Amino acid sequence: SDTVFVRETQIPVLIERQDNVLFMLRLNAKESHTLDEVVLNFGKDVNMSDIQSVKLYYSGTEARQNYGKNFFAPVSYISSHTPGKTLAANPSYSINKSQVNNPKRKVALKANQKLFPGINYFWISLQMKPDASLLDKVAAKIAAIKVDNKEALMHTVSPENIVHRVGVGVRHAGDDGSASFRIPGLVTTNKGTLLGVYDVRYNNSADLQEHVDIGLSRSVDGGKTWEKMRLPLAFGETGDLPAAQNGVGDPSILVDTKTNTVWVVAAWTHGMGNQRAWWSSYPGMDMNHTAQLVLSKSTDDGKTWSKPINITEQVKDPSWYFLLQGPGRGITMQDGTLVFPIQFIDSTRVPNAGIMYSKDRGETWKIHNYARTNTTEAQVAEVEPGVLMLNMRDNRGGSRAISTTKDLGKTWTEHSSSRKALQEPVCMASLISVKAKDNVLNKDILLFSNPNTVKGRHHITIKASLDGGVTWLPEHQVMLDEGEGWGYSCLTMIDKETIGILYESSVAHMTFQAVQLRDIIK
Amino acid sequence: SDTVFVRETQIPVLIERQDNVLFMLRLNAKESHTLDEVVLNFGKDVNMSDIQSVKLYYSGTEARQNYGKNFFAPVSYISSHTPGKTLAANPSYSINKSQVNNPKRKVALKANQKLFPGINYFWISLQMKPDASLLDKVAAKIAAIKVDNKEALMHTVSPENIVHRVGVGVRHAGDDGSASFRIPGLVTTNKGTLLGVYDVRYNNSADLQEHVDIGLSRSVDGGKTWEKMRLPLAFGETGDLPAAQNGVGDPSILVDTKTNTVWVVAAWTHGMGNQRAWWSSYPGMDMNHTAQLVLSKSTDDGKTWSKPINITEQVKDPSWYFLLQGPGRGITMQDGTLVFPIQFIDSTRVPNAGIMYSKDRGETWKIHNYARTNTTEAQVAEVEPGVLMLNMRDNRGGSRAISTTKDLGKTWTEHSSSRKALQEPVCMASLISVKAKDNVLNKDILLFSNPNTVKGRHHITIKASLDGGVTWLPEHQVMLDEGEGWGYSCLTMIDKETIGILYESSVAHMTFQAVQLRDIIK
Ligand SMILES: CC(=O)N[C@H]1[C@H]([C@H](O)[C@H](O)CO)OC(C(=O)O)=C[C@@H]1O
Ligand SMILES: CC(=O)N[C@H]1[C@H]([C@H](O)[C@H](O)CO)OC(C(=O)O)=C[C@@H]1O
Repeated sequence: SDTVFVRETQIPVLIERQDNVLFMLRLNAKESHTLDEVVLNFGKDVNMSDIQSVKLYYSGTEARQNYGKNFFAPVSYISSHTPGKTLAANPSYSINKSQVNNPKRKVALKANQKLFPGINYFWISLQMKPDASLLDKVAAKIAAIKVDNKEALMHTVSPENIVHRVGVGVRHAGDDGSASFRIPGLVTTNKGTLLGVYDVRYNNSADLQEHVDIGLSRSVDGGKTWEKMRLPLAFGETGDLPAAQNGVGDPSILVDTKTNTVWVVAAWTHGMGNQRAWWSSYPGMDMNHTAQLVLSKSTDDGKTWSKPINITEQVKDPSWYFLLQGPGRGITMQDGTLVFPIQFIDSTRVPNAGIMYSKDRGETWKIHNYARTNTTEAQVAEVEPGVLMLNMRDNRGGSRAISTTKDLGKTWTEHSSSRKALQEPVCMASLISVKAKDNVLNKDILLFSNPNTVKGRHHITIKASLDGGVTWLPEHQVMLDEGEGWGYSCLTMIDKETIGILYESSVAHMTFQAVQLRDIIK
Repeated sequence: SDTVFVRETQIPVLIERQDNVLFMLRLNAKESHTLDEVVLNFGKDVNMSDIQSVKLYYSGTEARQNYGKNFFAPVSYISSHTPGKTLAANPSYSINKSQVNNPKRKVALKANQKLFPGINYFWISLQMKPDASLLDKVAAKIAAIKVDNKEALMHTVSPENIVHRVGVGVRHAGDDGSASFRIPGLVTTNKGTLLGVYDVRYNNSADLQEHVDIGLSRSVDGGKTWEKMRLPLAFGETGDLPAAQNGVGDPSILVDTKTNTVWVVAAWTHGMGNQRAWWSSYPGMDMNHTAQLVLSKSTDDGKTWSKPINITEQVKDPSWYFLLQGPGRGITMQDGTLVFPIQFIDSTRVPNAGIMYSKDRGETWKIHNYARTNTTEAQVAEVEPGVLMLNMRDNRGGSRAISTTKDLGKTWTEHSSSRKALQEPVCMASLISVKAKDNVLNKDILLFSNPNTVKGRHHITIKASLDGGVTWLPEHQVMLDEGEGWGYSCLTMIDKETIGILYESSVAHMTFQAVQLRDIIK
């Protein structure tokens, strides 16, 4: 007898999407002729008034050579890549067989779908209310599938008690005329305002050099709604060159907690043809030879931004090929010191991570020594007062490097977790420190986010450490996105009990989610 | 002292484009500081009334690691790929420094461009009037370049007496909601109407299987203007599957010269997931196992098209994995037999080209034997009465295979030109015969078009033979497109003195050009 296999997804449910893949179904119809209906029950705690519709789609069959590979779909159903067409299921891949608007907890979805004599794919789509709260959690179970007027056998390969979390697609492919958005940074101001920054990569998703601005989305309601995109840094046709030879990218953002002034640092690349700035920036100091380190500041909680402030000459060794920030965010130290992670390719063309700091509220910056050779993107957190922990993307592969410094980068001490505790596929990763005074657990905690793999950028995960980054217990981890994406992410605390994350996801170029601190540390 | 190097282009000038690349300029400014102007002189026989404007663009500099590679641009200036943005220069890559509308034969284009200390790229854009004639030829020279208020040294690397030809983008990326268009076929009806067919590849440029229709563009004025796109073959959700599991593609079109009935044959692939039909079609006969060979016919000069006629059972051996037409066009023999090239993957998984014919005006069809093993796409021409010449894509690489048959494909003879006379990069190629009475030279001629290379799909060229394909003299050739593209093309005779070609070019997915026969046979 035939069996319907079910795979529940673990990806963000975007509130503004018209479709979100909730379940996939595979039926090899050796004897079945017609699928009549699917019955769904949402969990008892689901807020049904926040759900707009539930839909059953049929997506056809599979290539015969792929029978037996345990696939649950023939193709990706909802594009996150096609400009202007990432909110709804592609109708050429998926036929809407059933839809229920304003559903009850129990949903019957009538298909009456004639089955291909072979593999058949179906899937269930969840659409939220535009009004839905960011803390919504959705659970559901397929109760019954009727085939040829009989109850069909079912087998679920996905784990029990999946928690489906919602999110906001802050930026989608095509938005505001830009092909792509990448490289998130995220902070919370002293006024609780959320500020998320990113590359606006207009022509395609290529790294610098290209037509790239720094964009910024501002939320005054905890990430539920976002003001129209701002452009803190954009160089257009500066210095008489085309805009695509004036990109500025890889932003890092920090809040000066002593004054609430907000700083964005980025790498402005001038010239370099259409080639990658990693290989096209050279020794020197002016815009014709090397990438420029530029700042923009806001003294009004992120609403308006200064013209660019060039600090290259403060901190760049002329012998370096390329000095730029570590993308993501910076910090204010307890003693008021401002710190941005940085990275420089030295005279031998080897990259090294470190930090840059200001003791005068951002007027002047300085770099001492690198933390570790052959490392690039890094994030820094004050794990204990006066102790900066730098967590680094390591070109050796497979795991983050971690070191600490108590003299602002003069000397570095390798940490026990280094090259062991936090696996990576060589990719940006976020690290923040939350102090006992500032969170609902009255405990010092470290939060880290990245693709929890050694190969490929998928299974984006937030991990928590309770012993200052010595131990990252699998118990204290939340897996937000099992799909593939570009992998970058940046964390902040929305408030004393809620984590905010802005990251490159499988469902939107810039995806924002709120995760209760108690969900990850129960 | 500095030299400005000039490379004149050899690509079609699209009449509906706002920009076309005419000249590229490179100036390594070791001494120079400002480029003041470029003076252009159109040839004496150019019709200036058909020229809407000329423009001088600055496109910046080059990555230092690319100096000395003789590049003349940092990037492609005008996309033929980006949906909805293939008609005008990408503004982020090129700054419009000056423009002259309704120019005189001699034109000064100012720049006053401050030069980058290094490589500097400029280019000249040519924009035609929308009502320009397809037969327009544009010749031009750069008479002077002023740098620092002195005449600069010039060196032209491209040949003298380049003839720039206009054309029409019948189909552009994004038109009518389709991401791409591929695989041209072209015929001229008994009433002088031009009919061009192609894949409409809605989602992206992938081969079958995918969401693909056969589209058709019809022109009653020699290809100057084209009627709204028709869809002779489209299967949507046939057989209860999604449209993307019902693509129909690789069209071939022929005119029955005895009646003017027009026939289009294509391959309808049903099911197969989202995989390539080349690997997903299997032995068998019905739509759930193997690609279907389908026809549509028109008895009103291409204005309306019949429902599909499935002829698979007439001609397919069940043991073949895949039987399909050879894309492009077919023919009517002098004796009234209709002939479509075909190709089949046999039970040993090797493709073989051949021909399919009808002796009863297309009601029934037959296939005898393949002409050559490990061959795929082919085109057929009646070189003399009763002698069919099959010109074939050969997987061995490097050159077309050519064989002939006098018994409609029961037996075949390798031709002297085979695997020698016509190089190819393994790609579709067009072949037609124009009989003495039907052209102004009063001689039987063969016309051939393909990428005139052994590697890469570029330098699309029409070649003429005056001796039944025994020799293809280099002087009887016109190179239409030096740029890179998907490479396919199809020829027809617009009238007794004019060749028409529809092909995948570097400037438009479907590009139509008209070439006077005397241009190719002087
Ligand atoms: C200036 C620059 O190139 N930044 C890129 C960075 C860099 O290339 C790499 O870290 C060097 O190893 O990597 C990637 C990435 O998605 O992997 C995105 C960043 O934009
Ligand atoms: C049915 C199919 O796949 N046709 C494709 C054809 C085929 O794959 C190849 O000829 C086999 O070798 O090649 C290509 C090509 O641009 O080279 C496009 C055609 O759509």
